[PDB]
Amino acid sequence: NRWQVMIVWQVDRMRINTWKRLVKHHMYISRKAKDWFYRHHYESTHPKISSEVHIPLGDAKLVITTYWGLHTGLGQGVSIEWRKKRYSTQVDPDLADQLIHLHYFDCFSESAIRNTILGRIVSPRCEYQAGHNVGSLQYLALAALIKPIKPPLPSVRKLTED
Amino acid sequence: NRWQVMIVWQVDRMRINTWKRLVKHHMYISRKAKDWFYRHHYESTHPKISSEVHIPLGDAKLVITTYWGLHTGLGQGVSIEWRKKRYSTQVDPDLADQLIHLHYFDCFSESAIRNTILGRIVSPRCEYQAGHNVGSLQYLALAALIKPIKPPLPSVRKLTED
Amino acid sequence: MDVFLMIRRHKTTIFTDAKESSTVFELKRIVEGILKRPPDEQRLYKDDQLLDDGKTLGECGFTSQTARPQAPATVGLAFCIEPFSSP
Amino acid sequence: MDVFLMIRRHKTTIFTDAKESSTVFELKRIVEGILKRPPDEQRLYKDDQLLDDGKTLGECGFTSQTARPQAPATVGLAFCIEPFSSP
Amino acid sequence: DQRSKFENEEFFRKLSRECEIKYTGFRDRPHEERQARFQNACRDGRSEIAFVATGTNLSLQFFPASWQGEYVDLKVYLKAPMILNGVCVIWKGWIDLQRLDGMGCLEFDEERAQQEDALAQQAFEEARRRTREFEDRD
Amino acid sequence: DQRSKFENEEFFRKLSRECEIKYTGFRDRPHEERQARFQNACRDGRSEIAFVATGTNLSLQFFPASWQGEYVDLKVYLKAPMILNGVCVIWKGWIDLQRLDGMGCLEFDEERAQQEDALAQQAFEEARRRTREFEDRD
Amino acid sequence: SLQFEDKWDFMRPIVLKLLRQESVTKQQWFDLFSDVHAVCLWDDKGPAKIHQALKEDILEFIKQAQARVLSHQDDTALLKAYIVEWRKFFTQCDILPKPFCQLEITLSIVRKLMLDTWNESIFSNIKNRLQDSAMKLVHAERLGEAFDSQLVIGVRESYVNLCSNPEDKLQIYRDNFEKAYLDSTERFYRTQAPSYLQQNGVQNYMKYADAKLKEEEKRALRYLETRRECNSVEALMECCVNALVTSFKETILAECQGMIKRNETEKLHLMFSLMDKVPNGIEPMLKDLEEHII
Amino acid sequence: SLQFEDKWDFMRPIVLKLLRQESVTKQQWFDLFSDVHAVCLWDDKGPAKIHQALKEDILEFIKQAQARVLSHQDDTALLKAYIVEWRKFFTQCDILPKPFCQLEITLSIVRKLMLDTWNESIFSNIKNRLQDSAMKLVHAERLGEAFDSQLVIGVRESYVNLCSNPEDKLQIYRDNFEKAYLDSTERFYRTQAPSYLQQNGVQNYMKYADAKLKEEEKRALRYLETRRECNSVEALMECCVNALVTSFKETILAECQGMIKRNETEKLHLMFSLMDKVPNGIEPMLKDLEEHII
Amino acid sequence: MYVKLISSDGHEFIVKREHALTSGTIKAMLSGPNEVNFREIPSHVLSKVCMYFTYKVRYTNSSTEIPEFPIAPEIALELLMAANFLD
Amino acid sequence: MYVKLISSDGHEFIVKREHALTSGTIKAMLSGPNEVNFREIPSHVLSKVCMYFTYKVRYTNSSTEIPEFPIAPEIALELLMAANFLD
Ligand SMILES: [Zn+2]
Ligand SMILES: [Zn+2]
Repeated sequence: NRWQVMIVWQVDRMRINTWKRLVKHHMYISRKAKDWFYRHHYESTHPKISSEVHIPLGDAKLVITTYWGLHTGLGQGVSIEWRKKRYSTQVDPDLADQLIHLHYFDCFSESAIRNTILGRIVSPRCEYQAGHNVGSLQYLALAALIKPIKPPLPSVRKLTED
Repeated sequence: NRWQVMIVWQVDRMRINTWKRLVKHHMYISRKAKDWFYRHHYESTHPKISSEVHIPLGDAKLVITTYWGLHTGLGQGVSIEWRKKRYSTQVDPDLADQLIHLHYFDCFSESAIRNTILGRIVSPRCEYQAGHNVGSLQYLALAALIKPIKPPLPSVRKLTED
Repeated sequence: MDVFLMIRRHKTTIFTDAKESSTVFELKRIVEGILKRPPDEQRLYKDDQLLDDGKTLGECGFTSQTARPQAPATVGLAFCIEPFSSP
Repeated sequence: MDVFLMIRRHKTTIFTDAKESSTVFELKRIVEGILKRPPDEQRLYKDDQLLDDGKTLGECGFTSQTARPQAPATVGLAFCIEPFSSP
Repeated sequence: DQRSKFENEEFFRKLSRECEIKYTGFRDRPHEERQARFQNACRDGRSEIAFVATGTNLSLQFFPASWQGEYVDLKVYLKAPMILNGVCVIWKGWIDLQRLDGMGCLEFDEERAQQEDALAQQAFEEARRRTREFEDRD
Repeated sequence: DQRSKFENEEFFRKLSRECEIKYTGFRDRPHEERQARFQNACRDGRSEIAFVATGTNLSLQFFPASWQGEYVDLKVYLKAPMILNGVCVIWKGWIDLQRLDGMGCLEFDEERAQQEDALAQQAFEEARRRTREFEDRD
Repeated sequence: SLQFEDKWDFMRPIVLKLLRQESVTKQQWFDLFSDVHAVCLWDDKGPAKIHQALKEDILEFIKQAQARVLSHQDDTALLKAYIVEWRKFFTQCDILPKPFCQLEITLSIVRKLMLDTWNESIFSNIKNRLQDSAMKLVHAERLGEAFDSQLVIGVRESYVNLCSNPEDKLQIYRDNFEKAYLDSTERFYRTQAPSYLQQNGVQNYMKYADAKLKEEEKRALRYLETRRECNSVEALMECCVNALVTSFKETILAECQGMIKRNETEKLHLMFSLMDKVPNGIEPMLKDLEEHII
Repeated sequence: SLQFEDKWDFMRPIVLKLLRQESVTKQQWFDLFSDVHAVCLWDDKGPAKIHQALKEDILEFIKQAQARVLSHQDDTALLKAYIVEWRKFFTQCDILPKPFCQLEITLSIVRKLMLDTWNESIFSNIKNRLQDSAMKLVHAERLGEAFDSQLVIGVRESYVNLCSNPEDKLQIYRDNFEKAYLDSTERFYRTQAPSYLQQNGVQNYMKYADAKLKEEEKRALRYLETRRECNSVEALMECCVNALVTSFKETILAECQGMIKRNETEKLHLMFSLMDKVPNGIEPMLKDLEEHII
Repeated sequence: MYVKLISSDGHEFIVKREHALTSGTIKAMLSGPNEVNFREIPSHVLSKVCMYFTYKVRYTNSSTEIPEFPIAPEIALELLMAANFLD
Repeated sequence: MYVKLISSDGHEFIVKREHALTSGTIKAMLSGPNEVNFREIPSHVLSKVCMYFTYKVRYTNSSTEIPEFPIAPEIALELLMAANFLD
């Protein structure tokens, strides 16, 4: 009997349906997520794959998979992966968020330190606060000086919780 | 740096040269070992293989390999194998002797128990005493009743000792 | 590694297992308890010393080299010894 | 999990590590021995209790909740306390 | 690198503490038929089974290889090869029948560490180490 | 069968007792250069090295694979895949430098146990179990 | 000194007592052991004489038992006599071959001798009658009239054990009686299910189907062989499901939307149980669930 | 408030003191750290002005050092002046780039600047002279006249470090001076070995060969680079063995039979050690051993 | 749990159960219709038979070095007869 | 083995060596030609800098849950300046 093992995080149906709503809203209505992909369940013959939110992280891609009939999760599950050319690895929620923030949502630039030190304005900001899991003391200080979306940004640490 | 691991038993030159003498004598002069083979070192380009006494144990074959330049064994070594169609396994001396006795050497035949119980003669005997590494009580009793070659038989438990 | 000992109780010839550092107390309770013989109303009679009376580790911890499987020693018990058959 | 404490010796502000169940004896020997300050001719003055005199595990085993990396408690030492600079 | 990440990183420190695992499932149903379903699902590869690790939502899950497009073991053997957090690991947490409880621990996967792709592993490590803040040039 | 032979047969009982091993070699020669030769032989695959297991003549030995016609590891790593006595085993006995001493133990090779040929293993087991005495028909 | 003829006179009564299911004693049993060993050893032709005497006694007792069994012309009386006689004979065949271990070693042939003799004596002539009687009894039992399960269990185990073909232990049994069982069960569900569905209702049909599935499972566990489960129980309840739930999957999917918009817990447990059985039944209810989502 | 011109006047003396291998103080060093950071931050063009001032001072000091070095027309005096000046300059280049960490981060470029300036200043013009003089010194040393090893070591490390080509760290060094070293050593052994073999004898030749092999190994460890050992030491003693023992393998195999019939322990150790070096040297001595066996 | 092996004269050679099941005939004898009677096997043979049972059950896996079983030729033929019956 | 970080006023913020090497400028400053002088960094920012050094060196691998670093905006700009210099 063949068998493949995949780590999953049980998640209440609320979190997963609100995550689906947020992703579909940001991808199409907003412009922050106009680069992602989406695979529903009818194009995935796997008996449990309910949805897949594909994140093209440049050369590699992050893939978040949601499950239908987990045993009392009706009970759903989520599993986060970093697939790159037949090399797939599991990834914890914090690292998944960190890798997501590396490309998509804008963040303080390199010229955002001397500008605030000398009192000038700061042009870019960091809307993905959740993408920063400890950071350099410059980050902490700058975020305190510049304390940070009406339709919330899609994060994978809000989801896997509970 | 590639590497293959082979368990070996350090053996004094004496034992190995006397074993070579016995094998070559039995194979050619005697008739007990007219079924074995022999591979010297000039047909074995391996830098340490000095000799190989090949034993065709029916479908499979036992191979005993002697080494030239072991580090202070000038110091030789021996390694016993059971090779069968690209499936080779290491074998301890006692089991090697037991497998050797299974085909070549002689043993009290199945009809060698009732004959001695009722006082009749026993036609076959067991010249390979060393090939019986504990046995059934019938063996022990029969060997005591029938207590067992001028040029000694080639055994692999006399060799690896010391 | 332990030493195997056996009981020669008159007509009985109990064959059993003993540990190398067994005590007389644990020897009497179960090892010779096959015939339902508790230490009450009984005393072991190992050779002439009779293993003293019991609760002694000086001799009960017998070496495994004196009693080899081929000829393990005897202990004996009562509250005589039957001679084995001769050829 | 341990609790990190610092020493406030007049002008000195030793920052070091402490274990959750450390005793005063081992705290004095080495942890505050950076400035070559053996327990002789010295007494710790933790708050007003001064950690008694020493060799006490009741309070020296301070919880890791009270003192945290962002805001760890002070100990202090002498044989005063300098005020930190103000914005 | 991966050989050293085991002894420093805290995810595997909190995972490889000989953790307790428990099969989740039809707990609403009785214990007897729950055991029967566990047995007749573990024996064959035509179902799914999970193990909740006794307290969190971090649960392993086995789906049959026919559902998709070093091998696994399912007697009381639960071998699991998986590259958790970019570093290859092996999970040998057995389960106990008649109680629906068991144990669990993680071990390093040396074979894949010496045989998996090195350029991909280096790319993942580089992408994991760096930080987005103060990166884009302005 | 092989999974059970470990815990009953005595060869691996006397082998897998965390035995002490010592590299034999040029002990006649000065230790300093003995250690130097050990280092410059262990680093590269152009020599041979042995380990005598501290007391017997049962010594492992490593040869370059070019001398012939799961992989081996030689830092302080001495992985050894070999089918000892017909049952697959793995030897992870490290060595300590600057002392020419180390430890050693055997572990089961599950991968080859699930991947090696089954008919050949059965043939070897049948040939090993039987006895020659009272066999030939008379 | 020791010969077959010198001791076979004492040997025979204990052999007959063991054969004919009579009371025996341990001491006589051990004396029989020693005697058979001594005769096998000393007499040159002792083993052969022992074998021929054993085969003669086996044939005589088998003929007597067969003559007794064929006396009952009534089918049910013949069935009950056959099951009683076979149970006692099989207990003996489990007990009998132990004494002749020396005979077996020198040349179990005794168990095969008993099984083949009984087979060629009675089974080869009444296998069809036993089969049809077994199906009649099992279909009466499924109708609601509980009967003696031991009869059908013994019929099945005689089928599995008395298979003369040595290629597979249960070949004839599995490829005759097991397939007859599947066909019979399938025809019973085909006859029964539509009437209940049309008359009693919908949720009544589901609860009755669950109860009958549980009953069929327990009857497969008890009646049908479970020592090896060689494609027997799996085939049985697979045919049960493909005759009931795969059969009425159209009705199930029709009521799936009603369940989705009504949230029936028992129906939910039912469809959760029945996704696995249907090869592609997941898509109806999961698409209904997404229609709820959409 | 803070600008490059407002503090570069104080900055320059400490930069020159660090550059010219003069005594310095920790407090001034930390003040220099704070000043360079503040100037890098506040002044908009501060980093660029710092970089251009640094390059100007580097070029001036490099020109001064080059003018000093070229003063000594004598080859040996130029050698000693160059090695002393390079040692002090390399110590400075190891120490100097640490202060300008903020400058490096905003745009080590300082270490590369020093290395390239010194290279294009002095090495590009006297590399051949340094190479030939190093070979002269090393061959005088091998003749028996011990000299200052630090000179040749510094020449080698300047070759490895001042390589302008960024494809490999030691490419110019390894494929000029290392190969020159191999050729020189090979010609020295070619000139020396046959004379000693013909004059002193046979066992004398073996013991001298062992002693010279040990000496060559120790001189490869000390003189020749050992930080990376990029095909340098292995090539060196490989050429030594293929110029001595692989060269006279015919004499070695001729005397192998004499050893076998005479049992020389030192010769035994020598051939045992030299089996591994020779690709196929095992067969002569082992065939002689079997001739003893046969 | 022991098995009582009554010899010809009446000596009981009670042996641990796991040792006795090394012989096929004993296994087949106990099954069906403790107590076992050996009228043809007397003391000077059954004693050595059970003793060999213990020796074999313990020295069957020890591949290092198994000592031989020294038995006198005065009882050797009867011992072969017993080993032909039991084993 | 500690490093003595003298602040502007004169406060010593002596910290364990392994914590201080998390900042590149400290590593480059100690090398070449303990004692380190911070005239532009006074107490109310250097204290938080060393405290963050401890907090970061300990809560850098604990992937479970890392608490945030609450620092007041009254010192936040000077803390950014210090983090631009040291870190
Ligand atoms: Zn950000
Ligand atoms: Zn034999």
